[PDB]
Amino acid sequence: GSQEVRRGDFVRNWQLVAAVPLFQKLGPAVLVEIVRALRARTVPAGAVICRIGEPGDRMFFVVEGSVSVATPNPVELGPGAFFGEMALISGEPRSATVSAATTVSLLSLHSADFQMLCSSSPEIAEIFRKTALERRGAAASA
Ligand SMILES: Nc1ncnc2c1ncn2[C@@H]1O[C@@H]2COP(=O)(O)O[C@H]2[C@H]1O
Repeated sequence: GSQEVRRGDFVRNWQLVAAVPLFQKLGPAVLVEIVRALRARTVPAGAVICRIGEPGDRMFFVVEGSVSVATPNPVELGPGAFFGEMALISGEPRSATVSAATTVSLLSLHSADFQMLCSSSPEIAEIFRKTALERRGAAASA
């Protein structure tokens, strides 16, 4: 364990998780366990966060900044948004390539932590499937 002046990273993650209500649906011991499982990591512009084809084994949540999807008809993502749950939702490969348009701070969640947190809250699992369906399709498939 490096850098331990006064759990500054853990404190920042607390406030970071506070920016996400999805994590608020988790109990106290769950949210605390999810916080100790999740880590805040910033991706520099041009840094690929997700690559189509690659298997998703972690989640991503934008805290500050915007992101751009790698495709012919991508979209602009902002803070308070989550992505890369479709894989952790089912296991399918990156539905599309994700690339941070600029330096944005996001949090990382373990696949095991995702299934454990989803097990804690059945609503969070439904919210994920809703986004997975929307992200996966919900327009074409239909
Ligand atoms: N149209 C879209 N808008 C926002 N996010 C998307 C869109 N399409 C795909 N994604 C995200 O790209 C991610 C690729 O990894 P996942 O499939 O696990 O989860 C996918 C979605 O969260």
